[PDB]
Amino acid sequence: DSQRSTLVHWFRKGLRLHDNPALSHIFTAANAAPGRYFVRPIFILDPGILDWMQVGANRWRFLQQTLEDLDNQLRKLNSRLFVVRGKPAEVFPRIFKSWRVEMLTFETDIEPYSVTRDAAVQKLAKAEGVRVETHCSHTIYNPELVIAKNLGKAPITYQKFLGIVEQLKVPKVLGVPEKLKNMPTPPKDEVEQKDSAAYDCPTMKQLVKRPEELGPNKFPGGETEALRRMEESLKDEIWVARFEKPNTAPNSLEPSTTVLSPYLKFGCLSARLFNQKLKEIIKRQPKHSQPPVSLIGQLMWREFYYTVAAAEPNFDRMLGNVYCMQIPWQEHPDHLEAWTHGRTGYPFIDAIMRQLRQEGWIHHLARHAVACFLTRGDLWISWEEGQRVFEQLLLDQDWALNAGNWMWLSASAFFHQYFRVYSPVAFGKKTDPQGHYIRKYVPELSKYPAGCIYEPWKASLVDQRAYGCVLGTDYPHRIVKHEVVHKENIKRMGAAYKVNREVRTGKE
DNA sequence: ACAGCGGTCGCAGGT
DNA sequence: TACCTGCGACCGCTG
Ligand SMILES: Cc1cc2nc3c(=O)[nH]c(=O)nc-3n(C[C@H](O)[C@H](O)[C@H](O)COP(=O)(O)OP(=O)(O)OC[C@H]3O[C@@H](n4cnc5c(N)ncnc54)[C@H](O)[C@@H]3O)c2cc1C
Repeated sequence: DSQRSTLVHWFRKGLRLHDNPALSHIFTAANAAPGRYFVRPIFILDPGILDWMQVGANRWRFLQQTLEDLDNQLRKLNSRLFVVRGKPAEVFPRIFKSWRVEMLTFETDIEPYSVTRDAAVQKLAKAEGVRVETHCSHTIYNPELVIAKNLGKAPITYQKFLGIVEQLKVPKVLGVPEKLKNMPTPPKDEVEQKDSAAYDCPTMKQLVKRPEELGPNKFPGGETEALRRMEESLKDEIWVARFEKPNTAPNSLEPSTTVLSPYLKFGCLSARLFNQKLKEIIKRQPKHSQPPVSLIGQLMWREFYYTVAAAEPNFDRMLGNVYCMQIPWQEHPDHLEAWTHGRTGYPFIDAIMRQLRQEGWIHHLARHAVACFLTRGDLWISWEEGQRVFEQLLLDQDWALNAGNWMWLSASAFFHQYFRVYSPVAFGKKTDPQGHYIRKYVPELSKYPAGCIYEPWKASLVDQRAYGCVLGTDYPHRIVKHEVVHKENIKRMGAAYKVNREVRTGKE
């Protein structure tokens, strides 16, 4: 066994055992030749990034929990997880040599950083004689294949995208890999010999530098929770079958949607498995919704954005971004700060920004409200600033999804009906007329009657005192006047669209 | 050509 | 309940 070669699976996304072709392939190969190989399933953790402010504490905790679950599940297959601290550039040269790696597998990703990181790894592997097998299992459809089927271009409308993907085959969804047979623990490398726990899963203390930023642990990380949560969602087949996104509440105290996004983002849940389960249900339920508003339709939106994103490295910026309207957003530092911390003076907006910071998830339409307010609706601040804040706070932060939906909300791409503007006062009332959600997340306003809790500036000073919260003292004065600025911004939007039109027809 | 259709998720005021 | 209309006058696709 001093002569064994090592098979490595590199986890980045795809933090699950189920439906993981890259992982299954390694386990299958090991069991094929019994005394031949050692198996190392690894996650590479750069210990310097633990302070990167672009990752908030709630998301670190989710990753910590996820790695622990992944180690637990691997232990059942007579394996374990190896969390190797460092950067791939230095880690791979060392372990290819140390472990005598024969093969390396991972799930592909389309993000710019990942494309260049993986090309580097492929380059090293090729030069060092390591075979590399990659798999597209993060999405149901391979963006490269969609773009190729569409003659070299990513489809820019959803219905056209659907028309392409129904021409594509959907791969088989796999189970969990097989238990390893006759597999002693690998020999310690030089790092392990110095410290036996060198590759153990990180503790909370090691991942979470700022525990004071942690909120209630409403969505625990890992594949186990992912499947449990999915199964609980799929249980009411009528709800599943009749689901229409636009009719779900943004302010219900309990989520009106699945809340599978963080699990889909990390790959704790396979999108292909979830797609498969939904199809089985739709087949059973004669009365059901269809894309774009159906539950399957939502998975297809995820697929849609991954595809437009895969063709555009600047997807997360305005400048140099092929899809994006060039719009003269403004710098408004004080306003940005107030929006970021849920101190705009609009209680609905503030409640949402507060839930997001505290819990790491807010409903899609709650994201609409704050994203509209920040950009074209009210503050006239760049969607890129909003994206930055969401990136920090969201458990489900997803490069492609965040960028795509921020462009949609700001009417920069995909959505163009800018005359439709969410009211920070009116929008939430439809689903929460008593303002329970505001009372919860903005407790200072909790005694305000429903008749002015969405618009506290309507309360006289004697009323404010009776409610125990005086504006400008206990809660902020509204930063801008929606009824004025949104009308001026609609005009700004039309003006920018016109400039973009000229430029287009001008390139001809 | 260039107008007409459809477009995941607007508001306010109708009935 | 769950539509309907005016507001002003978007885009991408289609033929
Ligand atoms: C400004 C803005 C920023 C966003 N940033 C992210 C993000 O960083 N990461 C992320 O996962 N979602 C993002 N979303 C999309 C959407 O709001 C979330 O995916 C959804 O709220 C997740 O909740 P759920 O799992 O209950 O969704 P469900 O309605 O139960 O849908 C199931 C799954 O379908 C996918 N899905 C649903 N809606 C969308 C959508 N609009 N776009 C793409 N996929 C979707 C998600 O994977 C979701 O988990 C953003 C939306 C907006 C408006």
